[PDB]
Amino acid sequence: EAPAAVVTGAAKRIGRAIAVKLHQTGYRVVIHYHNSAEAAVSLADELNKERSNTAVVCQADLTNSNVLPASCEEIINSCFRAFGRCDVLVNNASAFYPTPLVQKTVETQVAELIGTNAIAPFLLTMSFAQRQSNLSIVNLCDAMVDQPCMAFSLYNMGKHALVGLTQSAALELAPYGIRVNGVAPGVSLLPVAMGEEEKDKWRRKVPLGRREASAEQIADAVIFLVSGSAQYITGSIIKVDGGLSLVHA
Amino acid sequence: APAAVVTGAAKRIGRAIAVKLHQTGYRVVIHYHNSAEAAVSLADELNKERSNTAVVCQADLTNSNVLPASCEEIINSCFRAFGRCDVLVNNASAFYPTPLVKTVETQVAELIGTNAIAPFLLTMSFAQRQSSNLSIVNLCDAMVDQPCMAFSLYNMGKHALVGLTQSAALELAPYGIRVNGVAPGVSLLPVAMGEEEKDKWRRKVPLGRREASAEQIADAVIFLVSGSAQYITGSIIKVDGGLSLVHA
Amino acid sequence: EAPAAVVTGAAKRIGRAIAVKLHQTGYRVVIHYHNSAEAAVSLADELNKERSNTAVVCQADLTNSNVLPASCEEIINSCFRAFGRCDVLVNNASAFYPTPLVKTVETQVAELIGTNAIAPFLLTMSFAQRQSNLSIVNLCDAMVDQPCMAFSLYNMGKHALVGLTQSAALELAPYGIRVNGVAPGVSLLPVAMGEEEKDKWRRKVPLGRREASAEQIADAVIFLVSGSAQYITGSIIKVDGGLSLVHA
Amino acid sequence: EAPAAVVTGAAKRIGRAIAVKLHQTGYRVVIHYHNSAEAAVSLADELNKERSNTAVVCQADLTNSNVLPASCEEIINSCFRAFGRCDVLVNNASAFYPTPLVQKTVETQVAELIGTNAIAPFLLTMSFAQRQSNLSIVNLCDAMVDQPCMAFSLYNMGKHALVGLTQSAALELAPYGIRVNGVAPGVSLLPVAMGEEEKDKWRRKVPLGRREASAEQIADAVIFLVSGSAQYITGSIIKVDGGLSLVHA
Ligand SMILES: NC(=O)c1ccc[n+]([C@@H]2O[C@H](COP(=O)([O-])OP(=O)(O)OC[C@H]3O[C@@H](n4cnc5c(N)ncnc54)[C@H](OP(=O)(O)O)[C@@H]3O)[C@@H](O)[C@H]2O)c1
Ligand SMILES: NC(=O)c1ccc[n+]([C@@H]2O[C@H](COP(=O)([O-])OP(=O)(O)OC[C@H]3O[C@@H](n4cnc5c(N)ncnc54)[C@H](OP(=O)(O)O)[C@@H]3O)[C@@H](O)[C@H]2O)c1
Ligand SMILES: NC(=O)c1ccc[n+]([C@@H]2O[C@H](COP(=O)([O-])OP(=O)(O)OC[C@H]3O[C@@H](n4cnc5c(N)ncnc54)[C@H](OP(=O)(O)O)[C@@H]3O)[C@@H](O)[C@H]2O)c1
Ligand SMILES: NC(=O)c1ccc[n+]([C@@H]2O[C@H](COP(=O)([O-])OP(=O)(O)OC[C@H]3O[C@@H](n4cnc5c(N)ncnc54)[C@H](OP(=O)(O)O)[C@@H]3O)[C@@H](O)[C@H]2O)c1
Ligand SMILES: CC1(C)N=C(N)N=C(N)N1c1ccc(Cl)c(Cl)c1
Ligand SMILES: CC1(C)N=C(N)N=C(N)N1c1ccc(Cl)c(Cl)c1
Ligand SMILES: CC1(C)N=C(N)N=C(N)N1c1ccc(Cl)c(Cl)c1
Ligand SMILES: CC1(C)N=C(N)N=C(N)N1c1ccc(Cl)c(Cl)c1
Repeated sequence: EAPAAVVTGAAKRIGRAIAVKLHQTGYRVVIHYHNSAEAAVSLADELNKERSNTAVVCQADLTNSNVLPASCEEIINSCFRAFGRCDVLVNNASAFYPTPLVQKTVETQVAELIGTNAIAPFLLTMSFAQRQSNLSIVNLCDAMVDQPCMAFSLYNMGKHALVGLTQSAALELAPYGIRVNGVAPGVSLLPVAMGEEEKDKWRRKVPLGRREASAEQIADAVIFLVSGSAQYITGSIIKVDGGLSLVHA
Repeated sequence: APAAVVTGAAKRIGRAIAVKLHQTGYRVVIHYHNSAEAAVSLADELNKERSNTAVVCQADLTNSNVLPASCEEIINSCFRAFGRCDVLVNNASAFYPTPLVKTVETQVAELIGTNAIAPFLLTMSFAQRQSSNLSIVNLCDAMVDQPCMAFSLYNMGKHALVGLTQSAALELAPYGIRVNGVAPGVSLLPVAMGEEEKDKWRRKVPLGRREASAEQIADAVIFLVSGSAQYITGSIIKVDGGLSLVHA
Repeated sequence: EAPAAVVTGAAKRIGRAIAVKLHQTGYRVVIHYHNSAEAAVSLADELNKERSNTAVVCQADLTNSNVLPASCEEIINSCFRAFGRCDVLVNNASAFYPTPLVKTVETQVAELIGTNAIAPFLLTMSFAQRQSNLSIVNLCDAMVDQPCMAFSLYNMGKHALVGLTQSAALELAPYGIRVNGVAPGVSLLPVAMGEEEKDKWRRKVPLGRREASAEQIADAVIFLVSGSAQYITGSIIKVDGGLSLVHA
Repeated sequence: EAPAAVVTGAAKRIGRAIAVKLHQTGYRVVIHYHNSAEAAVSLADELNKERSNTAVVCQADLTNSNVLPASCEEIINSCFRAFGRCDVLVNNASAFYPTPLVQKTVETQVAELIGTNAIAPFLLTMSFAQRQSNLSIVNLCDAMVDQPCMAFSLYNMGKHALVGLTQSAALELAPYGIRVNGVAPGVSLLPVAMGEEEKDKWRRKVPLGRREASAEQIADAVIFLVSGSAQYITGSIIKVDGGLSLVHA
């Protein structure tokens, strides 16, 4: 009787915070992960301790390939196998690294950056829709998509395609009662790899508070979009960026 | 308890907004221009729920030499009644055609004054008077880039209000004041509009083929003023059932 | 006969460059000015010496007031009086100064919203009413969505001018009048800016770390009025050397 | 001393008009094609009759695959081999067909729609920049990207990704003096098969003239962007759509 959600890349960081807050709201969750098996299992353990049989894990690589459609079908199928329904998909998983235009193969970079950020969402969307009373999809977009980081072409291309998907799917799935929306963080949890001085450089650019968003702040916007308070919203992308996208060079 | 000002609050969307903030625990100032009876009826409904948590304030928001003083008075009414003003919702709006091919300058004063200049002056007054969670929410329009034909001045006004939203979000962020917008598509249709005409619009909406309840607009407002939106500023949330996505 | 154009604010800087390039393309021009009488007359003399009877001046304050509609009518009528026709309108004149949220404010509203938005609207109404390759070009701002802090009213004006561009393109398309915009980023820097502050801006521009020349801005105007843009309406061409793509 | 340009999908329609107008402007051209060899050769022969040794053809499938990077390198290399320089790249080739979310494999659809519309442009852009004065790239985008055709999600995703490329590449290449811009048609040349009654349905929606753009009208915008008159323009997309994108439902 409790609705169920799939969250991709949910073992750590923003996707973990989304899975936790959906579970706190009443959802049963599928915690998708690729490499972070220990974190995924530990989160499912923590959730199930709170309410038994309310969390499962599902491992998959969301790089594009000729098997990606089956992997995405398997993710959605894992939700139906565990819970008998699938009410919400959150497309959160994402690869991010530089792809300079001027001096892994480039075809691997294309498969990873465009696959994870764009093609996997599209196939997860297809599978979600095909397998189908408050259904909705939330794509994690990027508030800085029109002011991109230099040398991040392929990532930027994938995030723009994800906006395209959010709009196209919102239009096509509306007659089935499925809403499709986005949440677009600016700087939220910074990369684990990034040094302290660079982290502080980013934090100082943010108008509202000179700090990054917490993962929970991003999750809060996802919660709103899946809620009954958003039943007329589809095709919308909510920036959660403390004003960063409004700041000129 | 926090306190909110809602302009144009006597009817329709603004009334739904004031009702929902009140339900969330806000004390409210119900601003009205011509709708005194309706404003007082709403304040009566609210104060019967919790005594002395709603007051009314009359003002014309047409631009003129006295609009700054009227806008300062609206904000002051909140501080006098409640001792604080945490939320401003700029909801009041005039809407009618202004074909390119009332004098045109009265049309300017009404369309650009209610939809843009009054919000600007209320924003300045709200900011100047300042655990708190301060925010402004501007009622925008989801169809701003696919405008209704012969509605130039209305559309100009709504574009100006997007500019205010962004400029104010940036300038007031250091003060902890967030500024955001909600952009309805087809919501409560204009009383005048004929029945067949309304139904024409409803059929174009992807989500359900009907207009948004005022309550659906209010729900987005309530989110943006909430602690669940504390990192959000300069954002405009469309609440249009997908209508802006639909090509000609 | 040669076609004729009106350029507002055409005495100096970008508006002069536009008028010169339209003249070089074969147009007869009305050089609108407000305060810059010596500059306007000097430019008109230069153009008339190149080709007799092809430039006149027209003085007008474009601040909003109850007489602005008549002033806008008069500018358009000056072109028909001098040249028998008016093919192109370029809305270039603009006021720009800070209006912090924390002259009277109503004067600031009349000047910044008047010159940047209402006078373009009324000139557009007058141009259309008085009516082949007819078009209007509005000088917009590439940084509208990433505004300078404390410039709310200027940003509101330039957003309203985007609305006008789109609403007018839609409404005037059946009359064969095209309406487009050109959006500079950093072009001619303000005369009063010191070199150190000018270099701060230059260093932000990806394409050559320099501001646009006035001629570069005029080239885009010339394209949009030309027969090579005969299907373009409602479009705003950024001419900003990539500045709008640069994150904080 | 004449500059040279590559135009992809140049044998017919818009790409053909672009190649013709570039040639008229004084450019030597590489006419890329995939299936339309007779038309490509016929255009090259016409152009060479106008001025000898000013046009060559280059065949390539721009579907994404292991070999697509080498193909795109070869297209750029063809221009340097023929003409000793490559000044202008126009990414015009595009696949277009529906990909409904609800009921070719779907991964073939991904490789064709996302490869032609986005990945090939990226790889061509990489190859163009690596091999390097008025250097510029022009991407043929779509004015209706934010009000998409129902059941065209992958096409829409590909065209949004191309906007991202246009912006990301403008920023990254601006230090090399390479400008990157787009031209976004609305309704231009209608599909060959389409009945007049359906073509008329589209034409009647366009505010400016109730007609589609000619190919030559699209080409005139490309010619402006590559010209000395656009030397400060980069990262810009010029809609050429007769007001169609301003029309509400
Ligand atoms: N953090 C920010 O400031 C920020 C800013 C803008 C946008 N966003 C967007 O918000 C979302 C959450 O951001 P985040 O920083 O939490 O993300 P993240 O830590 O960089 O990545 C989220 C997860 O994506 C999964 N992932 C990566 N490559 C994968 C592949 N080939 N197959 C399957 N899964 C893969 C990883 O799972 P495993 O660990 O299980 O391998 C990873 O933990 C992302 O879509 C991001 O682009 C975030
Ligand atoms: N309804 C929709 O479908 C829709 C669609 C798009 C955008 N919106 C936006 O959403 C907001 C609410 O829409 P709505 O349909 O509820 O609005 P509405 O009924 O047209 O008007 C709201 C109130 O604004 C006040 N107002 C009008 N002119 C005024 C003036 N000169 N001075 C002071 N107040 C004045 C009136 O209050 P009094 O009655 O007291 O005179 C009016 O009741 C507006 O900003 C509108 O532009 C609504
Ligand atoms: N320069 C840039 O970098 C840049 C950047 C973004 C946008 N723009 C836009 O491009 C356009 C040209 O810019 P610019 O720097 O050449 O402009 P500008 O020098 O600041 O102003 C152009 C003219 O506007 C006229 N003007 C000012 N107030 C007026 C009033 N109350 N009534 C009538 N005319 C008035 C003045 O004419 P008189 O001298 O005759 O009084 C002035 O010469 C403007 O629309 C501007 O906003 C420019
Ligand atoms: N026509 C319009 O109304 C319109 C509207 C919006 C946007 N646009 C954009 O404008 C551009 C030109 O439009 P158009 O109507 O002239 O295009 P089109 O005729 O549909 O296609 C252009 C050419 O693309 C090449 N192409 C298709 N699949 C390919 C593949 N797998 N590998 C290599 N090349 C391939 C084909 O070349 P071969 O014939 O040699 O196989 C075809 O002749 C396109 O980017 C299009 O998306 C056009
Ligand atoms: C965290 C990281 C890498 N994860 C993904 N998948 N996508 C991003 N956009 N990320 C990012 C990248 C750069 C910055 Cl400065 C910040 Cl705050 C975050
Ligand atoms: C409600 C009305 C008139 N009131 C204002 N102030 N602003 C609008 N945009 N309005 C509107 C106008 C047209 C339509 Cl079709 C619909 Cl649903 C609503
Ligand atoms: C030149 C100036 C003032 N003139 C007007 N009317 N409008 C602008 N936008 N202008 C501007 C303002 C700031 C900068 Cl940094 C730069 Cl380069 C230019
Ligand atoms: C010509 C076609 C198919 N070719 C490509 N590559 N891309 C498009 N956008 N095309 C299109 C599609 C639909 C319409 Cl209505 C019109 Cl005018 C044109």
